[PDB]
Amino acid sequence: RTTDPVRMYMREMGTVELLTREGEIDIAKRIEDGINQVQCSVAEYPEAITYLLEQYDRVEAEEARLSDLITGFVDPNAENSIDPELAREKFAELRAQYVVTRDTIKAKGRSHATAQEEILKLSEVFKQFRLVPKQFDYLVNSMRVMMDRVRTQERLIMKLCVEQCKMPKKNFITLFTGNETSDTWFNAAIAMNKPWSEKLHDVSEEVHRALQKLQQIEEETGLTIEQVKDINRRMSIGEAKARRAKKEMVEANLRLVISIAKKYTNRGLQFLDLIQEGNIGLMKAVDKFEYRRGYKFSTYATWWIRQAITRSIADQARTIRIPVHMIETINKLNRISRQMLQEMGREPTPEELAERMLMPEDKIRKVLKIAKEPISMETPIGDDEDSHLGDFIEDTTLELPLDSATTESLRAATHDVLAGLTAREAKVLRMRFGIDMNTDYTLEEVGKQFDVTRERIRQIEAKALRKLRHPSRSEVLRSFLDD
Amino acid sequence: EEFDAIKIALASPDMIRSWSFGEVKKPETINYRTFKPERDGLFCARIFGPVKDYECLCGKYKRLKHRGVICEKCGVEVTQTKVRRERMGHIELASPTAHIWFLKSLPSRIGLLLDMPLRDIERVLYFESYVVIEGGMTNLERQQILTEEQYLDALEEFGDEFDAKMGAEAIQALLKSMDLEQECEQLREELNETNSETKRKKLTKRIKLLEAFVQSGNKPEWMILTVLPVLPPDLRPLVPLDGGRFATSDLNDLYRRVINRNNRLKRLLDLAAPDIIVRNEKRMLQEAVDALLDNGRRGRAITGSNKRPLKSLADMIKGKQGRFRQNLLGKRVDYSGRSVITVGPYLRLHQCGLPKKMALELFKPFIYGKLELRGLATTIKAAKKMVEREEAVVWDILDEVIREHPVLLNRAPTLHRLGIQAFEPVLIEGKAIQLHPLVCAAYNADFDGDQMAVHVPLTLEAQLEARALMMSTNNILSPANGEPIIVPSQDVVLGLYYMTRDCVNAKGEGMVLTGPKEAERLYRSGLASLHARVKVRITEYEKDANGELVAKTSLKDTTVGRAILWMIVPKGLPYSIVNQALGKKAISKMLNTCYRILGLKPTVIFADQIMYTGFAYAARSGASVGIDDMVIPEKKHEIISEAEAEVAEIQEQFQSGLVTAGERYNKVIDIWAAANDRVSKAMMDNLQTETVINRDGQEEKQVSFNSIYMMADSGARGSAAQIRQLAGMRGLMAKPDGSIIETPITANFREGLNVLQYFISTHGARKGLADTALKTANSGYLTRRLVDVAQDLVVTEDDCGTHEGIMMTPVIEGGDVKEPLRDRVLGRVTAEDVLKPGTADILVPRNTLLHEQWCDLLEENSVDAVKVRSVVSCDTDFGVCAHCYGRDLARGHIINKGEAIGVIAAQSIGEPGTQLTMSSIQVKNKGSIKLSNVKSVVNSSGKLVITSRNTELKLIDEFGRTKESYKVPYGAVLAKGDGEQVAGGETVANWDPHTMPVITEVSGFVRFTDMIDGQTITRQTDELTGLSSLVVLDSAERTAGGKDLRPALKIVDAQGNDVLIPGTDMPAQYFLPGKAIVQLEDGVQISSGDTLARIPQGLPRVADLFEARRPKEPAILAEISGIVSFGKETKGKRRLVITPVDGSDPYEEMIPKWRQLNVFEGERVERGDVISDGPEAPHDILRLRGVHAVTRYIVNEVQDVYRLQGVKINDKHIEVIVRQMLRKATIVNAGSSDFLEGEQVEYSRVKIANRELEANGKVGATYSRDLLGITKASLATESFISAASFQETTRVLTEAAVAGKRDELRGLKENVIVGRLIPAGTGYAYHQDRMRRRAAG
Ligand SMILES: [Mg+2]
Ligand SMILES: [Zn+2]
Ligand SMILES: [Zn+2]
Repeated sequence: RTTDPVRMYMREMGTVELLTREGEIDIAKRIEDGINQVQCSVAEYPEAITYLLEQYDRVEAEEARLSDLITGFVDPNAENSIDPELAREKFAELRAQYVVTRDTIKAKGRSHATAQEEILKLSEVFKQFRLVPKQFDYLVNSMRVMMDRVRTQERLIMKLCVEQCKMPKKNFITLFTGNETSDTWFNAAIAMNKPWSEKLHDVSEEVHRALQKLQQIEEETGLTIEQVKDINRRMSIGEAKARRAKKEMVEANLRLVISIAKKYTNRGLQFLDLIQEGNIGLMKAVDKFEYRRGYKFSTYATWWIRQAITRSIADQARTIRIPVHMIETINKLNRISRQMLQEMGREPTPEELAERMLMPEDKIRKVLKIAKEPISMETPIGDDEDSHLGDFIEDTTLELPLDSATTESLRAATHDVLAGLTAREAKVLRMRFGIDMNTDYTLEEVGKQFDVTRERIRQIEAKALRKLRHPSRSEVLRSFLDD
Repeated sequence: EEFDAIKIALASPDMIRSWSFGEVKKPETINYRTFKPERDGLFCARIFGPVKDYECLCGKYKRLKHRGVICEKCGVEVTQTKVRRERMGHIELASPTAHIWFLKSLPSRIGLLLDMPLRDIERVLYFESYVVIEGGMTNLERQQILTEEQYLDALEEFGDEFDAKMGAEAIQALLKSMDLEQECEQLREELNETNSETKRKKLTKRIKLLEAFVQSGNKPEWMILTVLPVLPPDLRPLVPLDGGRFATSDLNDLYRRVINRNNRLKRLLDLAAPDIIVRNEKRMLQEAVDALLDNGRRGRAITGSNKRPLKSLADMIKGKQGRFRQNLLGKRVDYSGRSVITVGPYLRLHQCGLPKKMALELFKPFIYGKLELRGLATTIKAAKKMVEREEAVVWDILDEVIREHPVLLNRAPTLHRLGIQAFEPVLIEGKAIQLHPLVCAAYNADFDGDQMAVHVPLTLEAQLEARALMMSTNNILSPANGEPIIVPSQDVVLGLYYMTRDCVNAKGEGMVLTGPKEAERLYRSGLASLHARVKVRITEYEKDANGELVAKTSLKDTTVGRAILWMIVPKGLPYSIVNQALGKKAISKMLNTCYRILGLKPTVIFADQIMYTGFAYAARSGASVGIDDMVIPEKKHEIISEAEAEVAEIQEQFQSGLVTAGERYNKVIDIWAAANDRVSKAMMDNLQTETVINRDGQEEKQVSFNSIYMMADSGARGSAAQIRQLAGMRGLMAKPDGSIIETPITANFREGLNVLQYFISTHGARKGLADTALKTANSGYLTRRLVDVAQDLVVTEDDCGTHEGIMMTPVIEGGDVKEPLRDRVLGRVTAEDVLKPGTADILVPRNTLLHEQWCDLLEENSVDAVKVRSVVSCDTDFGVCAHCYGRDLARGHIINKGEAIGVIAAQSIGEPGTQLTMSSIQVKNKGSIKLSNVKSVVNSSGKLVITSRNTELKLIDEFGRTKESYKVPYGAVLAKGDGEQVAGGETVANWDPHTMPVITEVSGFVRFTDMIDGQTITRQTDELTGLSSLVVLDSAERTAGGKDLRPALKIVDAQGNDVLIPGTDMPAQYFLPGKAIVQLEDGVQISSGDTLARIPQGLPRVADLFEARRPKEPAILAEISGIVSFGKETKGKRRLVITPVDGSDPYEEMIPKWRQLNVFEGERVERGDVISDGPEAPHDILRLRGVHAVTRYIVNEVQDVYRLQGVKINDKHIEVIVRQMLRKATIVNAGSSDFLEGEQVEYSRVKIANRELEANGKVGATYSRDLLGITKASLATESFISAASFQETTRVLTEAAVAGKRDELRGLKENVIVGRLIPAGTGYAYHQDRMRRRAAG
C-alpha cells in the first residue's frame, strides 16, 4: 500500500532504458530531415514563398543591424561575427529568384518541369538559410491559421449539404471537393439520371452563396486547393517526425539526469521540484544539441541543466526573493570565507578581507544586513509549550483611547474659543485650514471667490493672534503646548 | 450588525468569484530593502488594501484632489484602509483537484456515495490506471477499471466507443453525468424487494444523500477545486523586529509553494510534454493542497529546517489551540489584577483587604471624569500630571469613588460557583490581601503560598448583579445539599470548646448569679473558672405565638463560658443546645437552628461574633504542644516480646514444613494488626482518662490534660490515626507493588526511625503522591464533558401540567437507614394526592412544597413510599417546569424560573470527585418479617427453603417500616418463616455457600434412566464409601455418543410416571449439567426440598457508569415469558429453543454454555429473568424493562460509590442528565417519515401530538426508545457549533455543510461566543422579548 509517489515515479521511469551512438544520430537525422521537408513546405505556397526577402528587407530596412533578430537569423553552422558585406551581397540574388519565380508560375500555370526545378533551386537558396528562431513560427502560423480556415469552410459546407439531399453522402464526397467552384459537379452526379433529380429547389441559392466565400480566400491566399492539402499533410509529417523522435532520447538519458541531480541535492530544497526542473533544462539541452560537434551529450545538457537549476534555486528557495547579484556575491563570500579561514586559521576581519576581496567594508556590512531569513512566528520560545513566540507581540499601529479623548478635548476647546471670535475671523480661520471640513482652501481662490485681498488677511491673522494669544484664551492650549 | 441566525453552505466557484477582489499571480511579496508589498504577490495593496491614508505608492494621486483615483502606474487605490483583515483574493486553477475532507475521512461522503471502493479511486487518482467514465458500448461498464496496459487492449480493439480516463476530469464528468432521481426511486423500490439489514441501511443511506442533494440544491461537482481563495495578510502576516529581524507564518510558504508548481504546471503546459511528467506535477499540486488542509493526514508530514511540521490551516481550530478553547471561550481581560494574599481576622463579611495602587490604577477614568468635574485637572493631561504629583485629594477622591463599588474575587482551579465571590473594597497600607479566613473552606484554600486575582463590575448591571447575587449574604449553602459551608474551621471551634467546658477543678463552685454580665465581672475579677458548672439565671425567648416571641426565665447550673456566651445569642431559643461541650457538629446544627428559626442575619452576625470571641478567648486560653504532651504507654514492650516469641513459633513450624506461606502470611499479619490494636487501646486508656486531680475530694477524673484528644473532639484537625502514628505504631507499609509488608513498625517519631523503616516509608508515600499528582486530569476531563452535555437545559415554565413521575423509598438496605425517605422527600413535590396510614388523609392536591413541617408530619406516620413529579415526567418541550424540580437549596425556597441547571449538577459532581478515589443469616434484634415474590417450601427440615430465587429477607420492625434487608439464595436453608417474630441475635438461615441446590421439591423415586456410563456421563463410584449415582461430566469430558444427548436421571413413582411439577402437568426431571452429581443409586427416593445433586463452587467504575460504557459478560435474561428448551449443539455456541405460552417460540441465540446457566433445559421462566450469571448491561434493561427500574438501578449504584467515601449530594442532580441522554427514540412503524430512524422523542411527541390526533387516527409510527454514549450524545445535536467546538470537529463540519444547514442560537454556548446575552436568567426576559418579536414577525 505504498502511497509515496517517489516509488511510483522511480518505478515508472525505471521502465525505460537508453540507447546509444547511432540511434541517437538517427533521431537527429530524422528530426532534421522532417524539418527540411517542412522547410520545403515553406519554399512552396507561391505568393507566400517570398516570406524570406520581405522580412529580410524588413530587418535590413533600418540601415544596419546585427542585433537580437539577426542573432536569431541565419546562424549557419560549420561542418559568425556578422560582416554586413555579405548581408549587402545577399539582397541581390534573392530578388532575382523572386522576379524569375513570379514570371513562370503563371506561364500555363504550375505543371512545367523547368519551372518547378527552378522552384526546387529556389527552395535550395531558401534552404541555405537555417530554420532560424521565432520569425518563422509566425511564417508557419501564417500557414497554420489558414489551414484552420479551410477546415472551417468544409466543415460548415458539409453540415449544410450532407444532412439533406436525399442520398447519404458518398457522391458528395467524390463531387463537391473536386469542383467546389462551379455547379458542374452537380451535372456530373446527374450524369447517371433520375426523375427525382428533375426536382431541385430551395437550396440553390445557399450552395453558391456558401461558395461565394470560398473563392474569397483565394485572394487571401493566392493558390490552388490541391497543393494546400498537399502541404498541410507534408509539413505536419515533417513536424510529427521530430515531435516523436526525441521522446526516445528524452526518456533515454533520465538516469543521467538523476545522477547529476544528486550532485546538487545539498539539502536546501525538495526532490520533485528539482527533478521536474532538471527535466526542463534537459528539454532545452535536447532541443538545441549538435551531434556533429561529436561530443558526449552529457556535457551539453550538464551545462544547460546546471544553469537552470543554479538559477532556479536562487530565484526560489527563500521567503524573500533576492536577485542574483547578491547571490553570486554571497557565494564568493562563502568560498573565500573558508579559504581565508584556512589562511588565517581563524575568522577574518572585514578589514583585511575587504582588502583581499578588494572592496571596502561598506559593501561587506551592506551585505551582512541581508544574510538572514525569517523565523516562523509559531516557534516555542516558551520552552514548555506555554508561549510560542507569536503570542508576545503587540500591534503598535492603531491608537490609544486616552489620546483620542485628549485630541477631542482639544478640538472642542478650540470650538469654544473660536466661538468667541468675529464671524469673518473664524470662518477664514476654519476654511483656510480645513477645520470642520474635508477641504483646505487657500490663497488666490479667495480673491477669485471672496474679492481679491491677500495681504490684509495676513494682517488680520496676526491681530487675531494678538487678541487670542494674550494669556486669557491661550490656556486651553497651554497644556497642549505640552503635547 | 444584528442578525437572526447563521448558515453553512457549499461555496460555488462563482461564489468565490463574487467574494474575491483580484486574482493572485506570483510567489514574491516584497523588496529586500524597500520592505514593500509587491504587485500581484502576497501583499499587493491593489487587491487587499492600503497602508496609509490617501497615498498611492508613487504618490501620484493625493489629498483628495484625486479621491477615487486608482494610481494607474502602480494600480494602487487611494481610499481608506483596514481591509487587509477583510479582503480575500483568489486564484483560478488550471485543472481540477479535489477536496480531501469529503474524501479521506470515515464514511467517505464522495465514493461512499458512488458505491465504489476507495483504493480503486486511488489507483485512478494517483494516476495509475484508467477507468470507465462511460461505456459507450455496454460491452463494458461504468465504474470499471482499466489498467493503462489493458486499457490498450480495450483501446486498440475499438478505440472509439468508450469513455475511460484517469483524473477528476474523468470524475466530475461522472458526477456531471449521474442523475439522482431515478437512482433514488430505484433504491426505494428494490429495497422493498430485498430490505435485509446491511442492504437496507445502505439503500437508505444513498437515498438520504440523494434527496439531500435534491432538496439542498448543493451539488456533487462542488467537491473539487478550480478556484481557490487567498486570505488577507493580517491573518498570515510578516513583521520585523527591533533588530531588523523578520518573522512569518507557516502558510505563506505553502501558498508560495503552490504558485511555482502551478507556474511550472502551466509553464510546462506551454511546452507539450509526455503525460507522465504532468501526472507527477499534478501529484505535487494536490499534495500541496492536502498539506494546506492537513500537513500530516494522508502521509509523512512536511517540514522546513525546523525539522518540525508546518501548522495546518486546520490546526488553527484544533485541540484547545484554535479559537474555541484558547481565544474565544477563555479570554484575557482588561481591568483585572492579582496578588499574594493573607488574612484579615478583624474583618466582616463584605470587606476585603486591598493594596491600594491596585484599585488606584484600576479606577482611573472615574477619577479623570471626576477631576474634569472638579476642574483641578480641567482636562486629562494635567490629571495624570497631578496623579504623578501625589496629592492627598486623590486618595479622598479615590475613597470618594470606591465607596459602594463592589468587586470580584478569583481563585483557580474553579471547581464550583462558590470558588469565586463578590465583596466590597477596603484599602490598606500593604501589598498582601487580607480576608475573612473561613471561606478558605469554600475555596479549599490555605495561607501557605496561595494567591488570587481580581475583577471589576464597572457597569451598573454588573455592579448590582454582584451586590445582589454573589453577594455572600445571598450565598451561604451548597446547592448540592442543605449544608452550611462556613463551618468554623479550625480554631474558633477549639477555643470555644475549651470555653464551654465542665471541669470540676478550677474554683468558685456552687455559687449563684443574676446574669452573665456579672459573670464577666466575677471571673474577670479573677474569682472564678470560665469552665465550671455553677448556678445562674437566664431569660430565654420563644416565638410559640404567631411568629411572636414569648418570653420566660429561670435558672441553670451551667458552665460560666456558656452563660457568658448566651449574651451573644438572639433570643429565640432554649438553653439545651448550649448545654454541653459542643463538638463542631453541634455548631453546625446550631447555626442551622438559627436560620431554621430566625433566618439569616441573626445567624450571620452571631457567627461573626462567634469567630471574634473564639479568637479572643482562644488567644487568652493559653496553648502549646510539645515533646511531653506526646506520651507513650509502658504496656508496649511486653505485648511486643510476647507476639515476638510467637512469630518465632510459626517460623519454626514452617521450618518443620507444616504451614504454607499464605497461611503463615495471613495469620502473621492478623497477629501483628491485633498487637497494633492493643497498643492503641493501651495508650487510649492511658491518655484519655488517666489524670488524677483532686477537687473537694480524694481523686477525680474528667476531660483529659494530654492536650491531644480534644483536638480531634473539636473537629479542628486530626483524629486517632495520626495521634497513633505519633505515639504508637503507624500501621503497616507497602512497596508500590500493591503487596503487603510482613514486619511492621515499632518506633515512632517520638522514639525515632530505623534506616530501613524510613527507607520503606518512602514507597507508598511516593505512590499515593503520584496519584495525588494525577487524578485532576481525569477530573477536569470528565466534568468538562458533563457541562459539554447539559448546556441546553433551563427552566421555562411554572407548571408543565404533567402526569406523575418517580417514587421515593429509603435506601436503608443491608443496615440501618442510609437515606431517610424524609431526607429524600424534602423540597420535592408530590406526584399525586398523598394520604396517611390513617387512610385517605390527603394533604397534597397532587403538589405541595414539601417543607420540613410536612416531613415531620410524615415522620410521625409509618408511611414508607411516595411519588414525586419527576424532571423526566415533566414534559416541557425544551426546558422544564419548576415544579418537577422544586427548591433551590442555597436559596432555600422553590426554584424560580430562568436559572440553568445542568451546570449546577456538573459542579456538584465534578468538584468532589477530585477528592474521592482515595453460610448463615443472623437476625440482629426483633422485628416483623417480609418475604414475597415467593415460591418456597416447608423443607425436609420443616423449615423454609426458597423455590423462587426472587425472594430475599428483611427484618421489618413491629410497625411495618423496614429495619434490615439481606439477599437469600434459591433453596438455602432456614430456621424460621415469614409472618412470624423472632428473637434478636439468631442465625435464622444457613446453607452450604458452595452449593447451588439442585433440590427436588417433588417426592418421587430414583432410577437410572436416560443416562449411561461413558455416553452422556461417566460412572465414578466413590472409592471410599461405595454409594454413588450416574456421574455427570462437564460439557467437554463426556463422550460424543451422548454428548448431544441431554443426561437426565428421572423422577418416577412405583409405576414409572413423571412426577409432574406440583400444580402443573409439566414433568419433573433434570437434564443434569456438569457438577450435578448424585450420590444415591437407582431405585432410591428423594424428599421435597432434596438435592439429588449439589453444585459446588472507584473512579473508573463511575467513569464507565456515566459514559454509557457496557460490559461483555451478561447474566443474560428472559426475552419473553413461557417455557424453553435448549438448542443447536455448540458450533461455538449452543442455542436456545424458547417457547412462549401464547407467543412465538423460534427465538434462540448463541450461548456460551461454558458459563453456568440459571434455567434448565425443561424449566420455565417469565420474561425479565436471568439465564446466565455475571454482570449485565443497561441497554438490556431499557430494551426489556420500564424506566423507573433502570434509572433507579444506576442512581443506587453510583450513589453508593460516592457514599462509600462518605459523600453527600442530593439525588435530584443526578436525575437531570438522564433526560439529556434521552433525546432520541428509534421508530417502530412507518407512514409519517422514514421507517425506524432514531429522532427526537420530543419531536416524535410533537408530530403525534398533531398527526395521530384526528389529523389521523394514525398515519405516523410508534417508536422504541434509545440510549447514547455521552460524548456522541453531545455530538448528536441540532446545533453543530457546540458539537464543533471540541472533538471530532472536521467531520461534524463537513456533515453540517453538505446539507447547507443552519442554526438558531438557543443553547447558551451558541450565544456566548457571538457576544449576545444569555438565553436565560438575566437575559431570559430580554431574549423572550426577542422571542416574541420573532413570533411577532
Ligand atoms: Mg493552597
Ligand atoms: Zn502612486
Ligand atoms: Zn415538570
